[PDB]
Amino acid sequence: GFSFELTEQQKEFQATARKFAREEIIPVAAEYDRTGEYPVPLLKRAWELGLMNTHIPESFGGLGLGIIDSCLITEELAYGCTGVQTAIEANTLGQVPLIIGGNYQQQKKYLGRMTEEPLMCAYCVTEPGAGSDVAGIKTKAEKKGDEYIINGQKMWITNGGKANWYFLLARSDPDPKAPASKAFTGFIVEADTPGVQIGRKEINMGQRCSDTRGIVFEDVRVPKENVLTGEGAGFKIAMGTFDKTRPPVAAGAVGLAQRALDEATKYALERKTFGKLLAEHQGISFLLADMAMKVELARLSYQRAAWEIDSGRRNTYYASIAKAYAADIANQLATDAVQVFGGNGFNTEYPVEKLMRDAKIYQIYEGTAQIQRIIIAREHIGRYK
Amino acid sequence: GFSFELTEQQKEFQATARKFAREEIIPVAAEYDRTGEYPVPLLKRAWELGLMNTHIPESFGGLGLGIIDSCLITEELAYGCTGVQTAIEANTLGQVPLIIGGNYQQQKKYLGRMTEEPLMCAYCVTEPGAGSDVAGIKTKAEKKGDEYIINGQKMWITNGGKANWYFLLARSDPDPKAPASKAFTGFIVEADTPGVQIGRKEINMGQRCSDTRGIVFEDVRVPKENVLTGEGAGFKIAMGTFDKTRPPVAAGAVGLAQRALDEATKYALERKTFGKLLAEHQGISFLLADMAMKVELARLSYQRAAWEIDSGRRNTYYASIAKAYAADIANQLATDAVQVFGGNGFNTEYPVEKLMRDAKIYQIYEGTAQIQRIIIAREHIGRYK
Amino acid sequence: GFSFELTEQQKEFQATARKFAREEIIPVAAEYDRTGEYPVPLLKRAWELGLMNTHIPESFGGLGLGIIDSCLITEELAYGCTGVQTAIEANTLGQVPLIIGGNYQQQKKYLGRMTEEPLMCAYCVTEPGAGSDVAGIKTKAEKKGDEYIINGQKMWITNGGKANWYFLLARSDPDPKAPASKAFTGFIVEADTPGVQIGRKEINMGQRCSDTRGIVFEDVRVPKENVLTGEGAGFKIAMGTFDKTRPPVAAGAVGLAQRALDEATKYALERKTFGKLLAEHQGISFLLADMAMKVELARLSYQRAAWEIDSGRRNTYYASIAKAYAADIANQLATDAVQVFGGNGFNTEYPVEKLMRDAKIYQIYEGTAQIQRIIIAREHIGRYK
Amino acid sequence: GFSFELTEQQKEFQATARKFAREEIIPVAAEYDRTGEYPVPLLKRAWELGLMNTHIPESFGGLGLGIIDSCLITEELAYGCTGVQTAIEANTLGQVPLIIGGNYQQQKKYLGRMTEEPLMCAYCVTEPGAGSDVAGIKTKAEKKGDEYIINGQKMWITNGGKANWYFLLARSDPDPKAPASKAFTGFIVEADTPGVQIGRKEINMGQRCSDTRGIVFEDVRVPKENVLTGEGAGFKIAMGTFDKTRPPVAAGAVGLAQRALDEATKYALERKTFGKLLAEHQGISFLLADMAMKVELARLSYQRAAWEIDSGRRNTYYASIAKAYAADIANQLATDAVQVFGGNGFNTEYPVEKLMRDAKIYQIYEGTAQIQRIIIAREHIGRYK
Ligand SMILES: Cc1cc2nc3c(=O)[nH]c(=O)nc-3n(C[C@H](O)[C@H](O)[C@H](O)COP(=O)(O)OP(=O)(O)OC[C@H]3O[C@@H](n4cnc5c(N)ncnc54)[C@H](O)[C@@H]3O)c2cc1C
Ligand SMILES: Cc1cc2nc3c(=O)[nH]c(=O)nc-3n(C[C@H](O)[C@H](O)[C@H](O)COP(=O)(O)OP(=O)(O)OC[C@H]3O[C@@H](n4cnc5c(N)ncnc54)[C@H](O)[C@@H]3O)c2cc1C
Ligand SMILES: Cc1cc2nc3c(=O)[nH]c(=O)nc-3n(C[C@H](O)[C@H](O)[C@H](O)COP(=O)(O)OP(=O)(O)OC[C@H]3O[C@@H](n4cnc5c(N)ncnc54)[C@H](O)[C@@H]3O)c2cc1C
Ligand SMILES: Cc1cc2nc3c(=O)[nH]c(=O)nc-3n(C[C@H](O)[C@H](O)[C@H](O)COP(=O)(O)OP(=O)(O)OC[C@H]3O[C@@H](n4cnc5c(N)ncnc54)[C@H](O)[C@@H]3O)c2cc1C
Repeated sequence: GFSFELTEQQKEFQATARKFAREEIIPVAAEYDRTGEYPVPLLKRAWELGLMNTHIPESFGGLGLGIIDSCLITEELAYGCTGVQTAIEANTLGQVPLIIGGNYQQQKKYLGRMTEEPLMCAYCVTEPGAGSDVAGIKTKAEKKGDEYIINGQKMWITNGGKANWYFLLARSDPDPKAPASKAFTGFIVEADTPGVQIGRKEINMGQRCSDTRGIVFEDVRVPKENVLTGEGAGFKIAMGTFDKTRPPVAAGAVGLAQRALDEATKYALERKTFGKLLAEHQGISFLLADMAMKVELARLSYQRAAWEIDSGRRNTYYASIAKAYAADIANQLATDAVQVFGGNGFNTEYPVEKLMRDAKIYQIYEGTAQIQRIIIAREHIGRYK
Repeated sequence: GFSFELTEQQKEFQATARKFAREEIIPVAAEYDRTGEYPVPLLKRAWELGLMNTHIPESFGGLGLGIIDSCLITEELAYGCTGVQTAIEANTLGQVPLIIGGNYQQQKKYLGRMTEEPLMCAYCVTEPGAGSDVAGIKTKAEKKGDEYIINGQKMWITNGGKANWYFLLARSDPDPKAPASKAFTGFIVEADTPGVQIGRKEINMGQRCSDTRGIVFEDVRVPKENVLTGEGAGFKIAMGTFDKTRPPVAAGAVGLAQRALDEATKYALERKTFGKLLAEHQGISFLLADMAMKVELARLSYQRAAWEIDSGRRNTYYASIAKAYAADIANQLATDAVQVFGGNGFNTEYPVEKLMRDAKIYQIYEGTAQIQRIIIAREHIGRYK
Repeated sequence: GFSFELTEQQKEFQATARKFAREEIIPVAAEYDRTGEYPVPLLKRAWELGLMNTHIPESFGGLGLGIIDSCLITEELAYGCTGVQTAIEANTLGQVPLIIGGNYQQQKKYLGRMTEEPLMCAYCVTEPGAGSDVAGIKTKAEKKGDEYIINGQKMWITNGGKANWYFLLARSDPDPKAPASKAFTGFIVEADTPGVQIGRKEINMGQRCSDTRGIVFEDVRVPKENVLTGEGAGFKIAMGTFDKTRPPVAAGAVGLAQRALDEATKYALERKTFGKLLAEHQGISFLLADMAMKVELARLSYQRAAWEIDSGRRNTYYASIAKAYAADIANQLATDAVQVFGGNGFNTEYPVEKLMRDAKIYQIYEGTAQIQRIIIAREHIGRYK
Repeated sequence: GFSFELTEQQKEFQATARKFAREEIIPVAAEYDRTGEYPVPLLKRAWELGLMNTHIPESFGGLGLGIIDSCLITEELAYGCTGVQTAIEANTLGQVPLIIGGNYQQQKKYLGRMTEEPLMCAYCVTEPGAGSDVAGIKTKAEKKGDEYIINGQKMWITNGGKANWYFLLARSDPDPKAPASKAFTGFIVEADTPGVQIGRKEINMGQRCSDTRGIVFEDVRVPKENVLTGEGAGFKIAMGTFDKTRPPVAAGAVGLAQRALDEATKYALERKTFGKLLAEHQGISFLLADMAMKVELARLSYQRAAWEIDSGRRNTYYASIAKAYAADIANQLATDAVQVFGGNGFNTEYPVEKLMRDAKIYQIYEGTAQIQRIIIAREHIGRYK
């Protein structure tokens, strides 16, 4: 039957993650937002505490944690700073592909190292000309003997300048009329390969401590052994990846939303206007309630999507609903949080305007709001067949 | 660990409720909505199938089902018609108080005869002058020997003119300065008692086959033996009743919402405009997506609240979220379904306009939309103490 | 410069319309909703008072009022009952086409008679297979000498069974690849022409006193002299019509919205809960304010669209915005009105649930909500060219 | 009669403001937002072009423009940058009080020198302890001979560290039981007066080039000659100021919204995904439509409010609607513009993220979003009496 009870092991990860977020992230998060330095020390910690690369199988020195587990950890982390957290998350983004489409040699090689040093990796799909339209990418992969020559340009790559290796999706079928299901190939590319031209750190509105970059690939030679499953299987790998990664990204949005709520509640229970506490103005108490409603709903949705994949079933439909819902109410709570703070809310000396800046990517990265509806509509309708 | 998996026992109640709802209710729901006629045959049948009085403990010949089961069943019945379903629901509204505040003697007699015949019962609290403000009821109860004398009027009573007996909440402490927590008493009043004047059948916008009435109590004598826990324990019984009742009303709502979604989808996959199916217009596909999203979110909310109470914990916070959210989306979906149908949707020969009329009570009865935010806010703030 | 001041003449129409609506419609509107009788006596009055066929030029015994004028009158009428008002409005719907695409003989003939007796007319575009997609209609118009044989079926025709004559749009170019701009013809069809098979009165959710019917056309012979501008000019006539008619339909939605507000305010300033007036609960006062905000915005929008066409310029963009906005907030106010009324709001003895039933067609008829966005998007984008 | 036509004089101010805004502001607004630097050159230029201090009566060398003109101009400037524009706006905030409650002597000296040089002024009311609750300010004024002694602190003062003089609202009646209507006094305080301690430049989320500061008054001596109408007429002057000030702040909002709409449209007509322009995806076309709708609605609202005050009537109701609606849509549009841009939108090298940061104050400053509903509700109910 139904059960919304965490396991003992889960409660302990959660506690560990919560302590780290509230005692180590939070007190330093504000400064990193202002400076935009890579939160190296935070990451070195996360790793040591085992709150990084959680999906890596035990056979490669990993913890081999499930999707439910990661979601649980994520939410706690995100609560502190999604700038920091997204960096951690990007590691999982590049790992999953290898986990579901790599061989022992590949995994042992590239996943193994992650388990030894606090190294970082990244996930290169997006190009200047195509983000949402994956089948629209043009990074070319040309076979030349026992090597593949990669020529293309990637954009908005998280951990782009700090990564040891990249998952890279490239078009390997020059036939313009080739199906998406056969036109692409997934590769593992070591960042120190000649032809790899890492661009400047991009300056964005939010999650400013995160490393986001543009990377150019000029005659990058990749050993055939670096092909994940085989030529043409890149699209399958990419899609399969989302089932596992989408629920955790939703969780991160919930942690943000939860942060916003906590802060707004604290303040509403302190500040006075017209002789009453903010929380005593029915207008405000109603706002807070609607805020609370949404957090709980969003949390439920990722849980549902996570349990599903952990149960070994395609969770596309549920996963897409969570990401979509979590992303929208992270944005609504952020702006409502700034609102209860009044004048102080718009000021850089309070923790909420940052929340408002951060939350916005959730509606864009890893499947925009619109794309999510496309997917839900397809999965929904598909059921009437 | 998390689980969203139904038991094998749950799977068959669900199948029983689903077969009855779509093979018996559906085919006649429209004719009942038009006439307003009490659906005795369906109720009769519902009783035989064991889809009524579902919470009655086994000792009293009941099934002794939990809140989760109720919700499961409820949602299927609701799918068919909320007009019919609320009749069923009313019975449970009347029973819970007894089950949580009645002695063995009271339960055996009053719960026991529900199990023997297809009887109905009602819950009498609301008055012409007070609905939301429960602490504002005025139907007085005066202790006269080994009996109580009831004087008052009750309005908007489901199964009002069809009940064998009523749970009746009356003010037993004439001091207007008496704490709500001590001023009321719960009673089991038999409908045939001299002095009960059953009003006319009220004509409402929706749920038209449901019997809703005003009732007047003129020097109604009730044996002190019919007092639930004792004099002054009225409020506690009423408030405690919602913990178990809230989830199931929420399920009815996402039942009527599931109906809305289904119909809308079916039509969208049939109707053509501008040379394409409705579903093929991104504007519609997006609508359907949002609709889908909401149903799923609502479902999860009343599960979360149901599990909680079944776990033997006060679920007020969760139950409020669920009732509030499900009621809202039920209303948005019903209007969007009519929308997808265009001109046919506004027509009485199609199944969605009825849905639109029906869905509105969810935002009113069993704690209005506003009232819910009060509860939520109150419960949420509590957590910051 | 700017001016939001009515003229003396306008103030007087407005007063006349307001008195009629509040003193004659209102007190009888409830009964007509229940019975669904055609409000003949109300219409005979409207005519006599000159609140009907206001756009008919003076040369044909009309008042030759502008679009601003009609909007002003409409809003007042609608306030009383949109069931009644829509009947009046349907007259204008069938007249405009003749006004912008007919000749003297035609006008003098068909408009003239309207000015003599309290006759009714209608507007037949919609078919079972096409409403939104005007270019998708299939009512065929075949030239045979000095006559045209009409074979087709129309649906949802307002005044359908009470009309003296119909504006009828038919496809006159059998070439399936003919442009919409040349494939259709507009005709004037006397209702008593053999082949005209008027269907049953349709039963809809709202505006139930309105006559809505299905009409079949079997070998209906129409004199060539009944062609409005000429063969192929039907599409131009249809489109041109909207510029003039859309603002008045928006106005009618505002009158409904305004009615809802008035009623909700009255009640909120009467009813007490928790020791305070409903209007004293910040939660409610905020609801009412948002309600008021929307009415004023919607009123502004139709005014803008009306002034534009009266100024002799295509007002498509503004007109489409008004209809769209007015329609949505008529629906929001209706449901919010039922909400403040609580339990009584869902009851047939109060004036708001009807408002909720009526308001729904505004999002469907005369350009659905979605179609409106299509038009706005086209007109908006067009400006970036 | 209605008119939405600008005068020939209005057309040229509009052209002047439009040329300056998009040829001078736009090209440098981004660099000012990054640095936070006060845009003296633009202000200087704005003064020369006569787009500043626009309400100053001609007698004092001003233009003597109405509220409508202000709005017209405001909206164009705002389009360019609200950071720059609020600096301009602040001046007017400081001037109005003087213009409606000052004697000839006061006006000549203080308004007069604004016309001679490019000076700035500020409006000081808000305090660290009270912003929304004006009747809760505590900066005291003690009459000491033919002078007043000011003691208090003011927070969030636009042009705080750049003002020649301030309008300052202080409590002149120590009785805490004194009616708000009689407890305050308005003052013109020169910035160079011994005792004024100008705080640091506050760092906010948006409008970063705008000078916002906290100010402390320590035994500041103000000649009784600097008292506006008299002791106790403070509240009346402040409240009366919003009637004229509300509309223009609303215009700034629909200025920043117009910018959002333009950019979004431009990109949608350039970017391709799934083989089509963004604008060609009904999901986007619909978004743009809604965006368009809102800008137009907001525009009409502050026109309606502007006309009203120019007509010599209290516009509180209308001005509140406008400020409230425009502030909201400004926020929705800014987020939707970032949305249309995808990943580029979140990037600092594109013009919309800034818009998103900027737009938020509209829901806070000059009567929060909540405060506005209070005013509206109060004004609306008044009409039912
Ligand atoms: C901070 C940041 C970090 C990122 N990190 C990574 C990373 O680590 N790895 C990586 O590969 N990528 C990353 N991304 C990129 C991300 O995957 C894309 O930004 C996102 O998928 C959107 O694609 P786009 O930016 O090309 O927008 P576009 O695809 O150009 O879309 C523009 C807008 O149109 C909408 N749209 C597009 N097509 C349709 C359609 N058919 N119907 C309706 N609406 C449509 C979109 O929803 C969007 O709002 C990152 C982006 C950002 C901003
Ligand atoms: C950039 C900037 C520039 C400014 N410029 C000026 C200036 O030039 N001159 C000046 O005098 N002021 C200025 N202000 C201040 C501004 O007017 C106030 O911030 C605004 O009035 C809100 O007050 P507050 O900050 O005290 O928030 P609070 O009043 O503390 O309100 C906090 C929150 O509670 C809500 N709230 C408060 N009371 C109620 C209630 N009764 N019912 C319901 N909700 C309620 C508010 O809506 C808000 O959401 C500026 C502020 C900013 C940020
Ligand atoms: C009470 C009533 C009175 C009426 N009176 C008249 C009258 O007097 N004369 C007359 O000619 N007609 C009349 N109509 C009909 C009216 O014009 C149509 O009902 C309306 O245009 C909708 O068309 P439809 O009903 O065919 O719905 P459909 O066109 O089938 O559309 C179904 C749904 O899909 C949406 N949709 C369709 N195409 C698209 C698209 N390309 N993109 C996105 N969404 C889309 C629509 O918005 C709608 O919600 C009346 C209708 C009603 C209900
Ligand atoms: C079809 C139907 C069946 C019903 N069945 C039963 C039944 O079986 N047993 C039973 O006991 N009752 C029953 N009820 C009554 C129902 O529970 C009440 O209608 C509901 O509690 C609302 O109360 P009210 O009608 O008195 O509205 P009111 O309490 O008068 O409220 C009016 C409006 O003001 C709002 N409001 C009230 N107080 C506040 C506040 N403090 N702050 C903000 N907003 C506020 C409400 O949300 C509502 O919008 C039924 C009602 C209906 C319509």
